[PDB]
Amino acid sequence: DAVLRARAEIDLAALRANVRALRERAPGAALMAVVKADAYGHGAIPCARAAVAAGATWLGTATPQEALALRAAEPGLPDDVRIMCWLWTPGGPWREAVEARLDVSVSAMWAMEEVTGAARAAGVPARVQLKADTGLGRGGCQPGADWERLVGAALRAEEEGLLRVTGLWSHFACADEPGHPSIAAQLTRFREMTAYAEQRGLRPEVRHIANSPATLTLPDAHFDLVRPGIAMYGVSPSPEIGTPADFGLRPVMTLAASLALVKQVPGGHGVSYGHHYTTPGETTLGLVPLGYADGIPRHASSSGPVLVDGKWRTVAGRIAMDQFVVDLGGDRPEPGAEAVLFGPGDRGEPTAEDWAQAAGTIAYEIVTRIGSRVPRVYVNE
Amino acid sequence: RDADAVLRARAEIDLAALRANVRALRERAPGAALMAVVKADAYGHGAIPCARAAVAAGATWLGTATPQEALALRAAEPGLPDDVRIMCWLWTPGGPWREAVEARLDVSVSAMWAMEEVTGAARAAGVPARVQLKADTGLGRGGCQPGADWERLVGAALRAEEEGLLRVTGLWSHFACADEPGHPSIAAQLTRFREMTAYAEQRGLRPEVRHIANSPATLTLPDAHFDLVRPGIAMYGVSPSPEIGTPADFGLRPVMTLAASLALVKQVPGGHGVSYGHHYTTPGETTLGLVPLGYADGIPRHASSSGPVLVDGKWRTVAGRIAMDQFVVDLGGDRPEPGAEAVLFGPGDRGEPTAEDWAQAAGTIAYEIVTRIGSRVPRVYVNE
Ligand SMILES: *Cc1c(COP(=O)(O)O)cnc(C)c1O
Ligand SMILES: *Cc1c(COP(=O)(O)O)cnc(C)c1O
Ligand SMILES: [Cl-]
Ligand SMILES: [Cl-]
Repeated sequence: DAVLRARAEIDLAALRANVRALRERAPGAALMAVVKADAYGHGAIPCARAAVAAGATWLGTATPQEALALRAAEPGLPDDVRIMCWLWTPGGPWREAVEARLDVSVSAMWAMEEVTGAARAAGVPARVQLKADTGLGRGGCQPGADWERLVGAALRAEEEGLLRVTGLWSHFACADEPGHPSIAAQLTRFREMTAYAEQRGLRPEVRHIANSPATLTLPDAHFDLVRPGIAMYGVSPSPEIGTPADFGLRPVMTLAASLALVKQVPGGHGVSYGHHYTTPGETTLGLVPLGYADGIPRHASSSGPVLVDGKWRTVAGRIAMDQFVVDLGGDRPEPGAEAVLFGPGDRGEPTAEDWAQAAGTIAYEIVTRIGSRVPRVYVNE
Repeated sequence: RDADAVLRARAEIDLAALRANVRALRERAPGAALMAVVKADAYGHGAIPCARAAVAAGATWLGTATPQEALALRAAEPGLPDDVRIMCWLWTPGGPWREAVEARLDVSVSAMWAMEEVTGAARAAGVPARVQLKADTGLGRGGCQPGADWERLVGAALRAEEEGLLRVTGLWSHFACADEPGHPSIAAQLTRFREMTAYAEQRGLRPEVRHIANSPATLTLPDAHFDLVRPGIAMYGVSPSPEIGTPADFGLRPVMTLAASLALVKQVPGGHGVSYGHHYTTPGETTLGLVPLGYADGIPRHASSSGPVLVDGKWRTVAGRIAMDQFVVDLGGDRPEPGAEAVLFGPGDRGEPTAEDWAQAAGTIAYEIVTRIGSRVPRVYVNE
């Protein structure tokens, strides 16, 4: 019913194909299926099921709310599966997390005190992962005095039987630019900081630093576990890394819509807000009923590609809240016709990366921000 | 329980400001009814709550894009007044035209396929349709072109009225350049709206309302008001354009405040990079604040290195790239406690940035800033 306007087709078979492709590239490691941000706009639970089915033994989320929803899923995901969440703030539901058997990242002393406190109240121990700041400079614990202290506080919490440090981990800043100096720097600092913590008595199940581009291009970086997010959704972290086809990967999301309106307009007739496109001669206009409220970026005004009626069209002028227009040369498809904004590539459609370029951003943002008003349709469940 | 997800971040929706705005707007358009446009989840502010507030303060029409949005308004519990008019315009073939006619929605029709589908549905349902013909005055998006197409649509509508299947309750259009005051096209569209409406009345159509006015029109063009105004963005207290003015210039107060709690405050040496691609490196020794919102939450990635955030009493600006769930600010050397409030935007009166300030940092319009705040950011409603 709502699918008639537009839809995001989520091909869960492609997803499973990707997870397998990725388990091949990282043969000596477990794979985490990162399903944060509603599985990058693809649907958290469905994608998480598919990714376990195909060999993911860890799930990854940002917020603890996301991770708890995975654990509350009906039907249940395997209870034996590990679920990690990293984005915590003071007063967060640390108790509910320890009870639900989540792996929780800790990168700072306030969090260590809060998680330890919660393990006491709950009675059962915590699974904690220390985040090390290797150079990224976002979240993460800085080396030297802060790391010393956190490693130590973790060691005491292990003594007292309140938690076991199940991992040591970090994140790359520039892995998507292959052979950039910082990659090697962060990597040897990850080895120093991990070595230090093991040398002082911590015994983790897993070390991990690898995001998608790392996983694809740096076998040194794999360690016990990989976190290829975007690559699991079949999209390349960077055109410098390669196409999805280069790594045996197939895009999972196809974004399509039905033409609301096909109409003939004379020449010198403006199109959309600010009249930033006026028709060159007499022509036809197609109304695609998706706009920036649906996550069609407004930066892709005048540039965004759409396959309509067998040819690539491009957005004519500005993108509105709910709609945009394409110039159809003089072609006259029936209203209701399919307008495919992006997909895998094999039916002549543009890809998510093509929209990333039109909008001056990364493909990550294109898929993740597809609006909740666009219903998701799941195929090959 | 849900008082747990607010700790990371929240969008505070001040429904009293919204009611203040709907009144300010009814004042600017004294000879007209006001439609509260609550499309796109009330521009990211929450459709139903805002719709209630807007009715409370004098809106006698509600406006949506999709028929799904409008049907949800009609299904609201507790109910909105049954006497209130709800219009929806963004239709595609095979859409739920029957459910719309039954639910007593005003439906836009701008094309012959739709006229046939809506008429067909009125037959099946047995009760007549309320239809609004959309006229293409110059915008060139979804209306009916003048001349041969308008002639035909007006005529098909007239026949449908004869047969008792629908009554054309409105004739309407939309401005392309009203946000740029005195642009030539405004006057052009407006006189073509008068020609096309005159034509349809002259041929026997008798509408309840003519309307063309969006927010900027409503604020700057009393000629444009006609029977009804559709000020969307202005109702949420944000100015359609800095060229039109500030919200304060029109007695309007922004409804959404977007705030978050610092996840991390930490000291880093100089020459230490920040975020993806190392597009900010620290000038000397300094402090970094982690704000736990990213582009998945609708913090535009175009506002990398530029986005303003009030933290600890001073405006900070985004340090380098915005990630999926987080960004960093350079805090000089200040050391606020983690859990401290980071206000990204609001009304302006506590020293915060506004939605327009983010629009500029990201190279876009404020409309996009508020509308695309993610569903993973819980909304908190105050003064309901
Ligand atoms: C976002 C994220 C990932 C996956 O993202 P890619 O860049 O697609 O690999 C992995 N790990 C962490 C900690 C993240 O925050
Ligand atoms: C978007 C929209 C509006 C509101 O425009 P503002 O500039 O936000 O006031 C009004 N009417 C229709 C038909 C719309 O699509
Ligand atoms: Cl980090
Ligand atoms: Cl139009």
